[PDB]
Amino acid sequence: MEITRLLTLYYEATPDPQNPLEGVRFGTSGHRGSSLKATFTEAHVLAIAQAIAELRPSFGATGPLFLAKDTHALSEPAWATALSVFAAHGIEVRVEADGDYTPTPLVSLAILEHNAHHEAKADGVLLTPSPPEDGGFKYNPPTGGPANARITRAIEERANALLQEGLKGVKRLPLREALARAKPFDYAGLYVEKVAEAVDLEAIRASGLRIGVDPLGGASLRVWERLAESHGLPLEVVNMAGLLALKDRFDLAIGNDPDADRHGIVTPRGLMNPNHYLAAALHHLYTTRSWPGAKVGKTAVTSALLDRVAQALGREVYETPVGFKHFVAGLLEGWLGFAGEESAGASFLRFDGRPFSTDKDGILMGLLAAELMAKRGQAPDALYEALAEKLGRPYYARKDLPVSPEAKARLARLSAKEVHPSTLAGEPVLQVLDRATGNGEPLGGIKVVAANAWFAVRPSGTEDVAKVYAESFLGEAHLERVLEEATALLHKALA
Amino acid sequence: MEITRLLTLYYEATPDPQNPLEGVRFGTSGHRGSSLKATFTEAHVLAIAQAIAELRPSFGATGPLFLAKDTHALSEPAWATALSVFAAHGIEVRVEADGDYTPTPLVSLAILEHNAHHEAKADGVLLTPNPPEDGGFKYNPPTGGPANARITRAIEERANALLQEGLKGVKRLPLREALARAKPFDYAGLYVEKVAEAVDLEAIRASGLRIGVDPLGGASLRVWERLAESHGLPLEVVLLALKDRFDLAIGNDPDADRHGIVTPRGLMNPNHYLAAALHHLYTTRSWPGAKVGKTAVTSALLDRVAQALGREVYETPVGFKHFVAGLLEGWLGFAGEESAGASFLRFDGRPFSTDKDGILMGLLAAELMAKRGQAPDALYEALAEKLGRPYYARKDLPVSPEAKARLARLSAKEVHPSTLAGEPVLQVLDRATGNGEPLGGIKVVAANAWFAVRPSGTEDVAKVYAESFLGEAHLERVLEEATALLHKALA
Repeated sequence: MEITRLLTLYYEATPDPQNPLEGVRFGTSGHRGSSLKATFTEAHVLAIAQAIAELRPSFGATGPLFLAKDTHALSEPAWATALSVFAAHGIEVRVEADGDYTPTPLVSLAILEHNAHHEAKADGVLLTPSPPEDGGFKYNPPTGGPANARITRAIEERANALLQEGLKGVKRLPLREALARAKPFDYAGLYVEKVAEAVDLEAIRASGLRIGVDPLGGASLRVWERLAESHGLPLEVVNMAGLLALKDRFDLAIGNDPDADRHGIVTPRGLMNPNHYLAAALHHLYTTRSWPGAKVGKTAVTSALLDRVAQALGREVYETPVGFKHFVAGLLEGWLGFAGEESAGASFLRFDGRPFSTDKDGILMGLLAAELMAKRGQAPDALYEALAEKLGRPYYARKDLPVSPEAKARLARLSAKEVHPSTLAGEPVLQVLDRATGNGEPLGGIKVVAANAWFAVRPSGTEDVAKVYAESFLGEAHLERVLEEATALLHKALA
Repeated sequence: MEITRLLTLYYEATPDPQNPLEGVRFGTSGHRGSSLKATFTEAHVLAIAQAIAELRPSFGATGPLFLAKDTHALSEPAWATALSVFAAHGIEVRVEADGDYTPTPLVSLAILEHNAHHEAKADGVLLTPNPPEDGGFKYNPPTGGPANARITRAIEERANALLQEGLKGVKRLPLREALARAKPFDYAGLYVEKVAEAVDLEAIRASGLRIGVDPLGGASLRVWERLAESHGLPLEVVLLALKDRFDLAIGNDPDADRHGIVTPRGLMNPNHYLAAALHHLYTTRSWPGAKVGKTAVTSALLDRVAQALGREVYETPVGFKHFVAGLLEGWLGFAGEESAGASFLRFDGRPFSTDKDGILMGLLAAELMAKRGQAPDALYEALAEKLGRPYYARKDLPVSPEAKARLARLSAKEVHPSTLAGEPVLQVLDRATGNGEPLGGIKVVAANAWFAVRPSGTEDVAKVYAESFLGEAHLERVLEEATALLHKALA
C-alpha cells in the first residue's frame, strides 16, 4: 500500500481550501508536493493546467505545447490530467513518441528549435518533482526554460482562484479523446541530431575510451541508448548519480536523476563533488569554445572556484540568486556561455554561440565529461585537481539552523546593513550583500565575502530554518571558523 | 511500470455505455475486470457500491457492512471508492484494524459471528478478483457466503441502470470523511479465537511437526503470523512453495479462499487433497446427518470416500454459492470444489465459514498429519488404492461465436451416447443431482469414468472435464469421445 496508495491519494485526496499551505505554490521549481500530504493531487494538476491554458496566450505561446513526464510515480496521473485539459482547450499537445518518458532538457531543446523557425511560439509542461516520491508540475515558456517569477506568480494566482471556486471553471476531456488528439513527437530524435552541435561527438567516438551511463531508472534511458547507437559512441548503457559507483570499471561513468536535468560523474577515484565537476567542465569549455563576449553564470551559493577559473581565463562572472531561471535569458541571448548551480545542474551554449538548452541538461553535462577526457587526455577529476592546485582548493559546507517561527520572519527582513562584521575568520570583509552582483536582484538572505572565504544565509521556503552555506580556500579548520562566526552572527541579528 | 498505468486507468477510463461487454457483469464470482480494458473502473465500483447500498435492506442486511480488500493493486482504489459510497449512505462500515488486507474467509466469519448475536444483520463487500492485471468486487449477504443468483442479478441490473444514467444517482463522501466514519475491526483477532472451534489446534501444537506457510504476498500474511503466535503453532510464515524443508507447507491465493498443500513429495493435486481432507474429517468429526457437498465437476473419488463412510453426497452446479445454505443450516459438513476451494463445519455442527477458507483447509492439513501420523498425500494414496485411483483431465475447446450460442441451448437430448470409453452409460445429466437445479452444461456418467461439458461465461469456449478410474490411456478415450461428441452436437 505504498505506490498504490500514493496514486489512489492523488485522485482521492484534495487540498484544504482554507489551508494556504496545501494550495498551489508555484515557485522556482514549479509546484511540488505529494498526495500523501494532499499537496500534489488531481485537484492541483487540474487547476495549474487550466490556468496555463488560459494564460498561455498572454505569455506569448500560441503554437504547440510540449508535454513530458519523468519516471516519478505521481507524474503518470499528472500527465493524464494535464493532457486532458489542454486538449480540451484546442491547444496542439505534443507527447513522447519513443517511450513514455522525456528528460527535461529534451523539452527545452524542442521548444527552442521550434520558436527559432516558427511564428506561433511553443512552450512546455514537465511533470516532474525535480525527488523522494512526490509529484511536480513545471512550466517552461517560449524561452524554453524555467518560467520567471512574473509567469509563475500569474499561474499560481489563477490556479488558486480556480481551486478556490471549486474547479467549476476547469475544462477537461476524457483521457481517451485527449490521447487521440495528442501529436507524437520524437524528442530524442531531435536531441541525438542537434547535440552534435554542442559537443564534439567525433572526438568521443574515436577516443578509445570506455564510457558507462546509468540512467538510474530515470527518463534518460531511450535518449542515451539512441545517442550510443546513432553516433557509434563508446558508451555502455547499463541500467545526481547516487551509487553509480557500483562499478568504477569504466574510464568514466555518467549518472542522471529522474528528469535528467542533473548529473553525477564517476571515475575510478569515485563520485565527483558536483561543484568540482562544474569547475573542471567550465575550464574545458572556455578553453575550446569561441564564445566572444560570453560570461560565466552561477548562483550566489555556487562555488567560488568557478569565479577563480573565470578570472584566470579572462572571463567575467554573472552571479544571480538561486534558481536556474535567472540564467535563461542569458543563455537564450548568448551572453552566458556556461551557467551552473551547486546543485549539480548546468548547461552551456553550442559552438555556434547559440543556445542548446535553456534549462539544466544532465545529458549534455555527461557527454561533456566524455568530450573533456577525450580532447584533453585527462580525466575530469584530475582536471579539477590541476585547478585546485593552481587557483586554490575549495572546502564547502552547509548547515541548517532551526529557528523560531518568529525569527524566521525576522530573517526575511534582514538586510546587508544589519550584518556588517569587519572580519570573517581572520580576513577583512570585502563585501556584504543582499543583492546578486550580476542582475542586482534581491537574493533572499545575505552573503558575506572575503578574499579566500565567504558565507551566505537564506530562509528555507518550506520549514522554519535558516539555510547557511559556507566555503573557504584555506582548509577545514578555517571553514569551521567561518561556519561558527556565520552561526554566531546569524543568531545575534535574529535576536 | 505498467502498475501506475493500471491505477491511473482505473480513474481515467470508463465503460462504453453502448457495449454490454464493458458493463457490470456480476456473476457467481461478483464483478471482475481490468482497467486496461475499461472493464474494472471507478465507474464500475461507484455503480455497484451504490447498488448494494440501495438493496441491502431487501437483501435483509440492516447492520454493519464488512469491507475488505486483497493485495491486488486495483483493490486499493476500489476499497476507497466503495468506502466513500457506503459511508455516504450512513452505513456503519467495518474495516481492517490490523494491516490493510483481509482474507475472504475472515469476512465470512465476521458476518456469521455478528449475525448470530444481533438482530440487524450484517453483510460484506470484498474487493478481490485472476492475474495481477485485474480486480473484482464481490458481495456476501447475511449468509456470510457468496451471494446467490437472485441477489447477484438484482445488483447487476441496478448497477447498469446507474451506469446508463451517468451515475447521476451515485452519492458519496470524500475519502477522508468516509475514512473518519469507518469503524476499525480486528478480523484476524476474531478468526484466531474461533478457529480453535473448527480444528484441533492443540494436536498441531504438540505434533512436533515443522509447518511452512507462504501467504504468497497475499492478504493472509497477518492471520497466519497471529495464528502461530496465539497458539504456539509450529508455523513459519515466509505455488513456488517448492522449498521443502518442512514436513508440510501451505500456500494461499491473494484473498486466501484457495489453498495449496506441499509435502516433500511435491504439490498435492487439489482434488487429491480434498479426498484426504474429507476422509479425515468424517472419521474424526461427529456431524449427524451432514451430507458431503461437491460440484458436478469435482472428483468422484470424493463420492467413493463418502460412500465408504456411509455418507450421502450432495452434488451441485459449479459455484461455491450452492453450498452456502447447507453449510449455514448444518446439513452439509464439508463443501469442496475442484478449483482448490473448500470449507467445513465447526466441531459442534455450526458454520465456521460459509465461503471458501484456504486458511481453514491449510490448518486442517496439519491437524490431519498430526492426528493420523501420516501426511495428507500418503492418506490420498491409501484411499486411491482402496477405493480407486482417479485420473483427471481438463480441456478448453474454442468454438466459433455461432457454436457458443448452440452450446447454450445444448441439453441431455443432444449428448446421449450408449457407452463411454467401452463402458455402459449409467446416466446423462443437465441438472444437478443434489438440488436439482440446471447445471448449465451436460454430464455423462459411467461406472468408472464421467465427463462434463459447460460453456465458459467469459469467452467462446466449451469447458470439458473428464475423469477415469481406469488410468491414463482410458482418460484419453474419455476426452476424445467427449470432444468428438461435443463437436457433433455443435456442428
